[PDB]
Amino acid sequence: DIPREPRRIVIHRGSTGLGFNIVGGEPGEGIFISFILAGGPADLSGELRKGDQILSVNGVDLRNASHEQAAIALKNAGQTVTIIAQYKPEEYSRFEA
Repeated sequence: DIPREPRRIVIHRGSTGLGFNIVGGEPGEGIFISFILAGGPADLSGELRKGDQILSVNGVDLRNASHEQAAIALKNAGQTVTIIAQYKPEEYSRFEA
């Protein structure tokens, strides 16, 4: 199974951006991966999972980021991005209808 400790992942921005969607809310609710595009930069890696919490991007802490703050940071992270992710499906589940 997938590790539950934080994991360092590197994504190369492409035509589809980073190739995943995030869900979140107000600061403190957390930033979670809600969708990964097949064949996109985040699938290619085989490392990221729906339900991963994004703890940081290129050293920018996103633990208490709002959805809007995380979206900005991800878009301004550049062409190559270091994501530190931690698999948290139980916390992610509350966002998924």
